[PDB]
Amino acid sequence: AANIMRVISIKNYHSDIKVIVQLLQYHNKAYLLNIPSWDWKRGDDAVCVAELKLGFIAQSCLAPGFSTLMANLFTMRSYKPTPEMSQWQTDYMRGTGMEMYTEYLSSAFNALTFPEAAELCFSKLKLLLLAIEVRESTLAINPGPKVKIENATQGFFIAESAEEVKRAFYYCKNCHANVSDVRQIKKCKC
Amino acid sequence: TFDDAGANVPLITELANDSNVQFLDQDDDDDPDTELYMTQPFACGTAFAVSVLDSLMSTSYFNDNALTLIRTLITGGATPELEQILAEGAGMRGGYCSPAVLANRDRCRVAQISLFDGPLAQFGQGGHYGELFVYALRHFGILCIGLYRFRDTNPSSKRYVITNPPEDFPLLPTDQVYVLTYK
Amino acid sequence: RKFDSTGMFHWCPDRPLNDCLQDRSQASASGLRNHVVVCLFADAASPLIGLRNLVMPLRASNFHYHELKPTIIVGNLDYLHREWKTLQNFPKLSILPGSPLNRANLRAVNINLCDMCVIVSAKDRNMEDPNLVDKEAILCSLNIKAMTFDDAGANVPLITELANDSNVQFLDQDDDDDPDTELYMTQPFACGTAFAVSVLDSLMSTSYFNDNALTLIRTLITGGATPELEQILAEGAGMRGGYCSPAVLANRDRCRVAQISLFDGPLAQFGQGGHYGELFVYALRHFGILCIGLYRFRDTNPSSKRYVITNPPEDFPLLPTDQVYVLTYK
Repeated sequence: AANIMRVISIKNYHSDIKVIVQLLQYHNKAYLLNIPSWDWKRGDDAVCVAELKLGFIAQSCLAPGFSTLMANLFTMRSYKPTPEMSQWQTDYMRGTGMEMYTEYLSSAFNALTFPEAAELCFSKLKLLLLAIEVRESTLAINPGPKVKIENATQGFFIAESAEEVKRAFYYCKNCHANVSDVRQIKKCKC
Repeated sequence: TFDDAGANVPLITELANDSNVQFLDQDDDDDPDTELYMTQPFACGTAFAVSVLDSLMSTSYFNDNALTLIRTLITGGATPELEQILAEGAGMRGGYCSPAVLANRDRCRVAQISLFDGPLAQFGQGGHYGELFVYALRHFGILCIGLYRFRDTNPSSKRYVITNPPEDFPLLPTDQVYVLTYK
Repeated sequence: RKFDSTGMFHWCPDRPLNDCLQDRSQASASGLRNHVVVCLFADAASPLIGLRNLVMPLRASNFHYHELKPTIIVGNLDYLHREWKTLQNFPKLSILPGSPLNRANLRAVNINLCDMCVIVSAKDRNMEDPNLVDKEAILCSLNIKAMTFDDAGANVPLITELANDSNVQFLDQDDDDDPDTELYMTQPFACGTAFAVSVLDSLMSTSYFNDNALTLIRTLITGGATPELEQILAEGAGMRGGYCSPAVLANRDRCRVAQISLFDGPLAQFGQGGHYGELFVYALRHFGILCIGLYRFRDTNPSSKRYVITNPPEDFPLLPTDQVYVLTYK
């Protein structure tokens, strides 16, 4: 209730501020959805920790460890080995070294299907593409062969840094197509 | 214990205070200096705690679309239209549906699959994660995002989770794969 | 028809609350239009606010029964049971039990068709720092204002009681306000949307300076609660009523506060660019209608908000959109 007041006060003072609010309860959300200038299409949002918690653990009922898989993608964490770690710890921690990142696909991806774009990202760029922004416009996850990539598509990636996903922006189907030392990929002449 | 068991029951437990995770398990080999995300019960997917959600505030701000993606997966598809329909206070209005809306039943789903048998088991027999990845996407549209592997490969049923393995990462027929799928 | 024993109010023999209680289907089935909605916020144990003081004016006997505004109260049922003993004598009254925030209730109540929605709270007026105290009323106001309806929204007429005056800044948008403004200058108060108990404080001082002025305000705002009625209620028997003698029933010719439009009818000639004094002299002379102020759109050049002008000058201009506060005998 106190945090709703705030958002009321902030929006009353100026409607066009992007407001992000933490909610401890789900049932409270419906109140702030009724605020006259609350607009998620404008980027306003509510982080309902109760809704999120129960969603994360409910996915674990569908796929046992998924809450851990998914929680690690959404916090900044550096990979930092030390030699006393077992195999499974060094593996697990490499997994924790991931975050999810967002970047625009280069023009070289244009008119591929999402399947070929994912194959190309994984095989050549060493990037795990999993979703794309489709033109209103909307997110789509693992979309089927019918969906073509289009110019300036935003892609959603799992990677160790923002520095990694850049490769998807710079890739060139002439200038980089055989650059096996992937860290060498940069602004193309072609 | 049970008739024709015990620690083989799959559990997930929410914790209010993170450091209590040390009590949740035995054969643990832990140290209380470990932060939650490195602890064996969290790495096995048995623990969960609200503290791991805290960077949802910051990630919310740095890329709004990422916060929509996590919601579209973890909720199973609670779109803002549903949030509005619930905010009318009438309860969750439903019934039969038109084919035009019912088409959305082809959403992508999070699923888990085993390399022990079926067409992928050939990769579980000492192949690599990239071979599996390229094959499964190409033949089924199944997109692989990580592995779930026994901690005791040499013993317990605990398994740890490996987000996004390297292309040349080895496989066992005991491995299970986290995947995104349409069927 | 039947009245309180002093003639002053319309009246009904006693009712169990279950005669006036309705569910959403019953409320939606009822043809509620041009009615009054009371959004009541209460906990079951919270203090009795005396809603009689709300209903009783809206049942003055100098209204005819066919023009009595129907009334529906949306609120906590257990609270309303302990209020009910005071209300049960009043006709055309009903209850929908539940939260006022649950839009459904508001739609089942035809909130979009009411002549006035009242937002009122029995919650503890000191329970937190003042920024939280009115949150129930503020959220309810914004909620109703944000709705939409089939063949709307901010066109719903509202009045909201506030426990803390400075919360009025949250009550409205397109506001152009400054927090340095005192309540009486704020747009929501000047429009008649806000009200707060602080504006009653000078009733102490005015009480002392001219007792008769305090009787005048009571005779208008109560609709005619004379000290004979106060005594009859103080006997604790409940509000005794029935049929009346013509000798007491004559008091149904009281003067009433009314509001009238210059958009059409015999006065519209003055609304077409005349002056308030021309209207005043004409209306008194032909109808005994005495004019005390205007209600005018703020956005004459846009919103339905209208501001109030007490006692305009003789040469004050008029618009056909103006509405006039008047005192009348019919």
